[PDB]
Amino acid sequence: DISAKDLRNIMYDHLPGFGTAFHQLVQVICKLGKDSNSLDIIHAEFQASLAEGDSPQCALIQITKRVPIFQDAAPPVIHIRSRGDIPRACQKSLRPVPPSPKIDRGWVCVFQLQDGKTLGLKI
Ligand SMILES: Cc1ccc(N2C(=O)C(O)=C(C(=O)c3ccccc3)[C@@H]2c2cc(Br)cs2)cc1C(=O)O
Repeated sequence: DISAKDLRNIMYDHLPGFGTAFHQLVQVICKLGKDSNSLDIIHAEFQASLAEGDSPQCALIQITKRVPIFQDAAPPVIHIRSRGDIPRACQKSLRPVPPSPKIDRGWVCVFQLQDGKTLGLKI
């Protein structure tokens, strides 16, 4: 049975660069997937999408649209100390949080900084 660490590694092995917004999306898909016992269907959708010729980036997005735990779901909140805890390759993807962010519309997560600042990571 696939673990969350295993799934993260499989997905990472298909992504170019490191610490990009897509890497963070893998983290969120894996966390939310573990918590909803859905790692197997997520892995299956990921592989099916690649097998059809989709880019791995499109495969990750398709998961947010096809797997029901992500459908019309709010992005998870992740508490951090400062913007420095976010990878360099994510920095330009950080945005002010809109009123009703949804994962399946590209809002991967919401970082909540110690001093109260809040930033959404957008794909
Ligand atoms: C199954 C799983 C997947 C990923 C993680 N994460 C980590 O251990 C971790 O460090 C995660 C991050 O994405 C992260 C990114 C930047 C700064 C801090 C955390 C990341 C998180 C995803 C979400 Br949604 C909340 S934390 C944790 C778990 C877990 O079981 O604790």
